[PDB]
Amino acid sequence: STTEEQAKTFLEKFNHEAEDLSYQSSLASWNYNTNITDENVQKMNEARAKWSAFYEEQSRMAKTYSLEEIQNLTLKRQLKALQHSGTSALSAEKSKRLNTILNKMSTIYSTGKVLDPNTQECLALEPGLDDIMENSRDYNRRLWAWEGWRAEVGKQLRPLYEEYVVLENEMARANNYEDYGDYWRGDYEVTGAGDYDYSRDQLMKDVERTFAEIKPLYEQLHAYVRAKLMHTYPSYISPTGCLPAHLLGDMWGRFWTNLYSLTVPFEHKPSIDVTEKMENQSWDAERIFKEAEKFFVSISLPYMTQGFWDNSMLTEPGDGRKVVCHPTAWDLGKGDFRIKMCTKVTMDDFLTAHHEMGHIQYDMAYAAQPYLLRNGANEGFHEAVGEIMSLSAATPHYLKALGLLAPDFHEDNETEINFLLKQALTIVGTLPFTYMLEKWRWMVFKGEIPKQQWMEKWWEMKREIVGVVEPLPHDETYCDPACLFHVAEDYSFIRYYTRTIYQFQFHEALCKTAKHEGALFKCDISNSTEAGQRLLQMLRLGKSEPWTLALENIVGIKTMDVKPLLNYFEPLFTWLKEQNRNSFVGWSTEWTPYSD
Amino acid sequence: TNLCPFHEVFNATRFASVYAWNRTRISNCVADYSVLYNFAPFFAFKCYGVSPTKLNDLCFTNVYADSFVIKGNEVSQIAPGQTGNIADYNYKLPDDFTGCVIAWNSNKLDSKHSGNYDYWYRLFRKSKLKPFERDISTEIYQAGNKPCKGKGPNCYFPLQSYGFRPTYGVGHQPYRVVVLSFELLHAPATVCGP
Ligand SMILES: *[C@@H]1O[C@H](CO)[C@@H](O)[C@H](O)[C@H]1NC(C)=O
Ligand SMILES: *[C@@H]1O[C@H](CO)[C@@H](O)[C@H](O)[C@H]1NC(C)=O
Ligand SMILES: *[C@@H]1O[C@H](CO)[C@@H](O)[C@H](O)[C@H]1NC(C)=O
Ligand SMILES: *[C@@H]1O[C@H](CO)[C@@H](O)[C@H](O)[C@H]1NC(C)=O
Ligand SMILES: *[C@@H]1O[C@H](CO)[C@@H](O)[C@H](O)[C@H]1NC(C)=O
Ligand SMILES: *[C@@H]1O[C@H](CO)[C@@H](O)[C@H](O)[C@H]1NC(C)=O
Ligand SMILES: [Cl-]
Ligand SMILES: [Zn+2]
Repeated sequence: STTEEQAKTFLEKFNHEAEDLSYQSSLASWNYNTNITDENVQKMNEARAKWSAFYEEQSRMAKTYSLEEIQNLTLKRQLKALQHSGTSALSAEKSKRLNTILNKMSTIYSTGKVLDPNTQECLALEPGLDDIMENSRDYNRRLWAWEGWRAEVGKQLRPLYEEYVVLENEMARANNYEDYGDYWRGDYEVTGAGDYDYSRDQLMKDVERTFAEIKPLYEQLHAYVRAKLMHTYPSYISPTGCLPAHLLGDMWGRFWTNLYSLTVPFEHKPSIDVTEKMENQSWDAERIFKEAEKFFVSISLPYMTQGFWDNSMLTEPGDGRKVVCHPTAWDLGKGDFRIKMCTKVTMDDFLTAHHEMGHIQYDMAYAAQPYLLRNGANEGFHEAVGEIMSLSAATPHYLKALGLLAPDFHEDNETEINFLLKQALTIVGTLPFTYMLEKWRWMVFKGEIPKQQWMEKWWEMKREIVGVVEPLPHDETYCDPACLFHVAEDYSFIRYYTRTIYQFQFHEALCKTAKHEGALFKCDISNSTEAGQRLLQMLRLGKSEPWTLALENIVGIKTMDVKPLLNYFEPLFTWLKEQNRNSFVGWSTEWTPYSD
Repeated sequence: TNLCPFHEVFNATRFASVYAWNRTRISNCVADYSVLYNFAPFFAFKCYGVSPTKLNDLCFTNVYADSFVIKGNEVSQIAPGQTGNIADYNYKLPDDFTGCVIAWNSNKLDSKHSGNYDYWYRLFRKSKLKPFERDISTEIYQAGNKPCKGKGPNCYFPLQSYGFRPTYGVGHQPYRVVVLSFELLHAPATVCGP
């Protein structure tokens, strides 16, 4: 007679029918991932159409349930997830305009080709630009290429982005959000939980506090970046001014991983390389995944069920059938989980295998929970839980223990220095850029900046925060940062930040439970089943109760903190603070490479 | 020495789901129990009122075998004094039940690529069940105080579908569960063991 029971019954249904439809859709998605033939394309175009139709119909039916007469928090959040109408809140004309422009970005970004002044060489974003950047060191090629790609991709996608902003602001205002920024902020919203409630701007204040606690680290590491690059290239980089944009190691400054070859401190020490020992013992995909299983058994997590080994593709299926194998694993459910990732005999594959196994363990952990809660407590848990396993497996103590590194070996000083540099430049390089794209999308949807100085303000505070300067001045007729993948296809970016900070929080908590002594980057979670149970205490939780309670279940702190970031790189930062005694710290915003 | 159709109850091809408790009656049989041991590796063999090995020395009046299909969790759910969507709306086992439960997996046999969609179960009835009750109650279920023709606004259909496929991992691979019900009541005992 009361609305609570009616909502519970509707949830029962949504659970069962959504399970059936989603299993169908995701199984056919796997059929894509392996067999990309034209017919199966159709098959789950109809399957995804069916899944979307069921989702829309169920949401429309659920809209009759009021949230003011419901008390059970699980039911609260299930209903709230149901009631996010999204694009359906707008008119049909606006919805079709939105989705057709979405398709237009998809096509343009997937097909953006740049002709060199000799038009012979037709080149794309992938793998052409990736090769050009991460392989060549020439200034002129990098500048010409990236400037041309920007200058043509923007010219097509600028007014499209403007109308995206307009229509997304309209949609957010329709859904009782002040701005589309609040729409992306709504994921961390938790209400009705005493000592655990969190607003939309509280995370903004948290991130600003993280700036206040992190700045000197990134200013300082930027100082070495410019110093080493001017040692390599003296006439192109000022010693006090900011680093120019087209010298950050990758396509858009996101990762500084390719700066290794130019920024290795001691190039004569050998880096940790076990691949040779892979062909020494002739390791294979079955063996590497079995090693991952031995690892995850040593942390008391449950095994891989027979369906895993039986049905998932584990090595490339010859040349007759083409497979796109970006390391991925989605939730079929009912125990039926599976992975495709092309296994080569390397360490990057080992790290990605451990990452995907973290994914799988997390995904099975909440298998018993209902459908609307079978996800990470926030969007940033899954990838962080995946990556902590990779970081744990990356230490040489594990390699010695499993026999993949020669036991007659001792931790070498300048080699582990390079090792810390490896995991440093692959992480901290992403932080300011991800922060900063996210802040600009916040202010874009907020409307604090008008249409006519987007790029100007972008690049000026790019100079003052990240220390990045345009090597070509660009006017308001540009939309350069739109050229990235995720911005081009409407995903958030705090997922990367939450991943990055949460993974170090979890690693700190686990190594504290692991009773590991000494250097913290040498910590391993192995034969530590108490730590495994500690982790599982959060792993089983999913989305049922607020993510901060789950975070406390590992660390005991209701908010994200920078202390693992500071502590992880401490001896590293001592070495560097003793190294900057003869170099400038900080950057000047006035200098640009074409201001002579 | 007339053997009892344990083979023909354990080797069928369409064991009716929980929603048709498919109960077979046992009388004038000899209860060979080596077939109850060698048949299939099994997954659940919890006995409550009868010892699982000191049972051949007993003679019973009647035995009732019910024959369903459930998922992994419901197999452990079937027990005296339990709660959930299968222990309260489709099949309820009395607290004073004395017997054994049998549950062994069947996928190759009952799942099917593309899938099964015949085993149908129930989710919402007006009230609670009584032990050993069949209720095929094809009655568009209602609530919301606007009883309706049904299948619509808060109008639900009692049954549901078991999406069964040959790749589901253990936890919901279609298990085949049959429950053996005895009674130790004074009567002409007809089912004796050798
Ligand atoms: C494999 O690809 C072929 C295309 O020749 C397709 O017919 C078949 O359905 C695919 N199988 C699976 C399991 O996806
Ligand atoms: C709230 O939902 C949970 C999960 O279904 C259930 O265990 C609990 O009894 C519910 N609480 C109330 C008051 O109905
Ligand atoms: C491993 O490499 C090869 C065998 O693949 C051989 O030289 C020897 O067994 C091992 N050691 C070294 C140094 O190569
Ligand atoms: C965990 O214990 C096993 C048991 O022998 C051992 O082989 C392995 O090296 C241990 N791992 C460690 C100590 O990291
Ligand atoms: C680093 O370790 C090496 C061990 O080979 C040692 O000789 C050296 O003194 C240590 N410290 C420095 C600053 O190299
Ligand atoms: C069912 O009967 C057939 C013959 O009718 C037999 O071959 C099969 O083995 C039996 N099933 C089992 C599980 O033994
Ligand atoms: Cl940039
Ligand atoms: Zn991934």
